[PDB]
Amino acid sequence: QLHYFKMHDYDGNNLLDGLELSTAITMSEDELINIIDGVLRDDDKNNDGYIDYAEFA
Amino acid sequence: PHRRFEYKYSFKGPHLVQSDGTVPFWAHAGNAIPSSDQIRVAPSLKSQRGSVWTKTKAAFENWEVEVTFRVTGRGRIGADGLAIWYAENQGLEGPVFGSADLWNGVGIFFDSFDNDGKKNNPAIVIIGNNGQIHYDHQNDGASQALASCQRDFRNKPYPVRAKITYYQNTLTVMINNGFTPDKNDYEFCAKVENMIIPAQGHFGISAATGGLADDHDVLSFLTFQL
Ligand SMILES: OC[C@H]1O[C@H](O[C@H]2[C@@H](O)[C@H](O)[C@@H](CO)O[C@@H]2O)[C@@H](O)[C@@H](O)[C@@H]1O
Ligand SMILES: [Ca+2]
Ligand SMILES: [Ca+2]
Ligand SMILES: [Ca+2]
Ligand SMILES: [Ca+2]
Repeated sequence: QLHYFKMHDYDGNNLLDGLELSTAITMSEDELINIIDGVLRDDDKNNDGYIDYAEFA
Repeated sequence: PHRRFEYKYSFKGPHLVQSDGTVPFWAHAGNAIPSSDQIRVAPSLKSQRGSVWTKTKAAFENWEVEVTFRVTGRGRIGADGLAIWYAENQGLEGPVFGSADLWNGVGIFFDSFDNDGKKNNPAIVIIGNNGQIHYDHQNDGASQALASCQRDFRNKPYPVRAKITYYQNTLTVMINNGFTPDKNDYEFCAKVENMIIPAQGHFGISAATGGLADDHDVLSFLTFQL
C-alpha cells in the first residue's frame, strides 16, 4: 500500500498533490481536473492541497 | 498564515508535459518549449518571445508563488530577461518580455540587459499596470519601478528561486540566488506596500531575447492559496 502512496511522490515529500495525481492518471483537461478535484475534496481534510499517507488510507 | 497548494495554477517535473506536448492547465506560446523537467520559455536564439500562462483565471485574495529557473549564456552579458506575471488577461504574445503590454496587475521583471546604459543590471523589478501603461523597455521601466533590486541571476550553479508573496496589500519578493541548493535560503530583494491588483485573473511567466540571448528555463511554478 505504501508502495502505492510512493509510486507518484516524485518530489519525495511523502505528500501527493494535484500534479502528482494528474500523472498517476496519464483524455481532456476538464475530465482530468474533475478527478483530481474529486480526490482532494474526498481526501484533503486539513485542506493544505496535499494528501499524506493518513489521508491516503 | 496557512498555505494551500493550487495544482491548477502550477507546474513541475519530472513529467511536466503531456505526450502531445502540452502543459496541463497552462497555455504556452511563441517560442516556449515545454519538456519533461522544465520549460525553456525562450531559447538562446535571436529575437525570441515565449510565454506560459494559466488557462483558468485564479480567485484568491492573498497568495504566494515559488518559481524556479535558470538563465544561461556564455557572455557575462546576456539578454533580455524573464518576467513573472499576475494579471487579469492572458498576455501571451507581446513586446513585454514575450508578453502582452497594457497589462492589468503586477510584473516582476528579471532584466538581464542594461537597456538605459546605466550599469544597473541585471536587476529584479516590480511594476504596476492598470490596462493603459506602456512598459518603458529602453529604460528598463526604471521610472514605473514600484520597487526593485540588483541581484545577479545569470549563470549560477543552482537553479535560482523566487518566492513572491502578496499578503494583505503587501507584495514581497524573496530570492535564493542559486549559490546554495537550500531551496529555502531566500535573501530579501524588495517589497511593495499598499498595492491592489485584480481580484481574479491569470498567472503567467514569459521571457525573450533580441540581438543578445540567454536560454530562459523555468523548472517549476508552484502556487499557494494563503
Ligand atoms: O539589434 C536588433 C534588435 O533590436 C532590438 O533588440 C535590441 C534591444 O531591444 C535589446 O534589449 C538588446 C539585447 O537583446 O539587443 C538589441 O540591441 C529588438 O527589437 C530585436 O528584436 C532586434 O533583433
Ligand atoms: Ca509530492
Ligand atoms: Ca492534507
Ligand atoms: Ca532591459
Ligand atoms: Ca539598465
